[PDB]
Amino acid sequence: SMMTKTAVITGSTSGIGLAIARTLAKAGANIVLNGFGAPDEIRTVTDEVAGLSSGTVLHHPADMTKPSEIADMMAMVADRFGGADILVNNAGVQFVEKIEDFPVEQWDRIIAVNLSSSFHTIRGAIPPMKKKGWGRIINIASAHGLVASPFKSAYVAAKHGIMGLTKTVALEVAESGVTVNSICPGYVLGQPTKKFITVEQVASLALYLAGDDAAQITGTHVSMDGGWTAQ
Amino acid sequence: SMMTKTAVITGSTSGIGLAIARTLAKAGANIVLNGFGAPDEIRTVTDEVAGLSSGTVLHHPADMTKPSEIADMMAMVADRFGGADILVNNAGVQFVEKIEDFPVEQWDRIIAVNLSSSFHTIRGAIPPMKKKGWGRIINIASAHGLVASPFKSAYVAAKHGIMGLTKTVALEVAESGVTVNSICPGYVLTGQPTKKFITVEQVASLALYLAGDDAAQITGTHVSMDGGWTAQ
Amino acid sequence: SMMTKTAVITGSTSGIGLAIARTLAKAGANIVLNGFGAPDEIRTVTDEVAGLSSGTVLHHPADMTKPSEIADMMAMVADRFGGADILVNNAGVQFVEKIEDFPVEQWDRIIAVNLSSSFHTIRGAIPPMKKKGWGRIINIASAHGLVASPFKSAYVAAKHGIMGLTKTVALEVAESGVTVNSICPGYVLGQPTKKFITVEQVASLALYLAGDDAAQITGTHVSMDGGWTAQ
Amino acid sequence: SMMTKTAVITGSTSGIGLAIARTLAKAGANIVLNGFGAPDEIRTVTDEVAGLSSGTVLHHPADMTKPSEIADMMAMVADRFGGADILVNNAGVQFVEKIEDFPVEQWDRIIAVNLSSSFHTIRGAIPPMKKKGWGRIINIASAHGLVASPFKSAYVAAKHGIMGLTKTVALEVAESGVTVNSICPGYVLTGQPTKKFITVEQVASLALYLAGDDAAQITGTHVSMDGGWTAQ
Repeated sequence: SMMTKTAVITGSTSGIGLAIARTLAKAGANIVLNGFGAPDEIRTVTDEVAGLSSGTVLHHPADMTKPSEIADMMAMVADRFGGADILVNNAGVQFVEKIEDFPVEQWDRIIAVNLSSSFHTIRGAIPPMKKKGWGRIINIASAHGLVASPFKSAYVAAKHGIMGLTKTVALEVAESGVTVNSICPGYVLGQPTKKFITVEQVASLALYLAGDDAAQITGTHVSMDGGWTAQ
Repeated sequence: SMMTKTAVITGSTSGIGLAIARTLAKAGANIVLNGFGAPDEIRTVTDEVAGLSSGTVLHHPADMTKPSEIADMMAMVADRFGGADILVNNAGVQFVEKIEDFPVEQWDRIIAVNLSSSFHTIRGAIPPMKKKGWGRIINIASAHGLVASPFKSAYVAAKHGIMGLTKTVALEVAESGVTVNSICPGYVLTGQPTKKFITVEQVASLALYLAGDDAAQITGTHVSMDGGWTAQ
Repeated sequence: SMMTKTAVITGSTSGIGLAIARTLAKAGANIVLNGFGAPDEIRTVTDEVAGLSSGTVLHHPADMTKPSEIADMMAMVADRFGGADILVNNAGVQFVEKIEDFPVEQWDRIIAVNLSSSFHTIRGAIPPMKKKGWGRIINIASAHGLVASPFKSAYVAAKHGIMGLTKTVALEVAESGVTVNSICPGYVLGQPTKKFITVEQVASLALYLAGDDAAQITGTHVSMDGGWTAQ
Repeated sequence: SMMTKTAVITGSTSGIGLAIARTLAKAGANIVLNGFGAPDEIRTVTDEVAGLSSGTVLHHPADMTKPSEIADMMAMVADRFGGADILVNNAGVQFVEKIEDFPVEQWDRIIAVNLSSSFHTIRGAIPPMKKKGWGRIINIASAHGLVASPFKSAYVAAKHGIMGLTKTVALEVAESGVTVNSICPGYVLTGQPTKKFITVEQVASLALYLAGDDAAQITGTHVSMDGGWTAQ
């Protein structure tokens, strides 16, 4: 179980981030949701996760492109819960175009959400995790964090950077009970397995890396791509 | 829960393999132990594990250097249980010495146990798993499958070899409901920023996960458990 | 030789970038220099490289943090020389501090020079290279583009992203006679070799990847770290 | 210019190894050829290469499966030239078949030629290079040392094995003036976004570079020449 523990999951209003929220909720953790969503959808999902967690579930709308707003969520968490115990970064935007025609606006935007946000999100979560002497940081990347595909430059570039970000931080905090890891999924609903990875599966992996058994797994990436990177 | 499911585990009379044999046993799986040890020890361990599982637990003495013996153990499994559902390769030997003084004798032995044995082991397991449309192959390698170190040449070449084997076999069987992965532990209590020994229970918990149904989309990959070793 | 060919080398006023400029000059290519430097130093070095190249050597002061200024150099090159034939990215800044105390100003700055600049620099160089049906893009990264070290997060993150950037672009332009590659040096004046890599050595590698023999080497990284990453 | 320098090259009676033997020959190096081929062919090739080098060119028939024969060729080199300055492993065999139908016979053969032979080859070369304080070991592997493919299990495990061996030996000899690297070619004209065959001259140019003095700080690493293969 995950009682008293508090989890902050960016991009958790839909798909993977949401699937992760539901599992960590079933296990009794407090969940801070986040991300784009019509008011109707934000309340629906928020009340849905709430009805799973014995703890406190609540949503925060920090735009991952605004480092100031991200500090808000990171600060309100320190206040409300006394620091996040689990930090999973799932916020991610995309855009496909060949580099020589890739909007600079789109580049800066993709790097903000797919890379820099994890920075702002981690730099804020670390201190309380150090003090408490325990922590779990789990970045949701992608196969494109290990290998590339054409016309996805900004994307690919950010997942590779997230790799390096993970490796560094993990070293920095190795001796503090905190682990920093990455999950690289394939096509979630090139893949030898010929099947979509389901958000429920991806979530189970997150759940594992959060357990105390995965204390000695740090600074690494776990590929779940059905044999994608195996070639 | 692994009730009904059968697990073969090489080098499980001690250390990591044993921890994993125990974990799978508590889950209901039949276990086939394998490995070195005096007769007295072999039966002590075999009971130990049996005492946990409501299924059948027994030991096979196949020598990982003698592929025909591996072949027999694999044959016995197919007959007794209709083939292993889970297969974990943990058998491994070591020999430290700079390469120019490294005994050919020793290179040949390490390669046989650390690399070739998984070939012989997998070849006999793939058909049954294919027929049943489900399977789990978990090769216990090391962080040395990713990075190297001086004086462990045969050991390092073997682990890296297992890497390529894992990838390959995964691709071959990706559409048959079988997964094929590798666990890459660091210094285990039988270069680590974590400054803590990896426990055998820890490694076994990772094995238990990959055997589960959730881990069906994890295949042809490695998972380092080295407390940060490879991150640098 | 490299006659009529034009090379653009960011961060080429000192050290590695400069060493590369000197070799491509000895081989008769036009060289566009770039980077920080007192007027005295800019003229000294510019006249030094000039006196090596049978072609035209000239310096451009685009601040790698200003995507608009980078376009300038990329545009003036298309005008003056009809597109850069070789593009090596060597511009790089650094800052050491543990993540939870890492100035956001410093993060954004490091990503600008170490990562985003290569984007702006490449998106501008590609079209003329495609048209001409030949090209060589060589990103100077570092061992930290493959492995990590503590308190160098922004840095590490950028070199890993440069990895992914390289892999993508290389795929995009595979069939156009252009190759995109990365060089990852160790400590240039952890290393089993116990010796500093010299800028002259790093340069020789750049020179090779520029030859026609290295046409089939694309989307890859060449580690020159004296055994650093071998462990 | 490699005048005075001696190069041993396994599997150089054709293909990549031959291209590399030629390149080093034009540079002034003594060459020791090795590999399969009818008698008529062996001497034709040996002349061909000799005709380029002002140094001594000759061929040794060591069978890469018989380590004692490798040992003799290595011994003959130490006596004739006082040890190889450059050593490139290019000998390699293939066998395509899904693993459950993969002949043990064949697994053993591929592993011997593609992996173990470099062990035996390197062990006899390291001492002389150490004494002279300079050396170049260039293992010609493949893109399969990085990624896998179905039905090439022994081949893939062997290349990955060479990877780990290269890393290890590099670390062992890093301070002795010797470098140990790997070239990882793609489809060579004897999955590629470049849609062009890698030529043997191309691969040989990369070998020539790594042998040079400039490439002294490149060690324990791989260089893929696959036109993009591994980038995806």
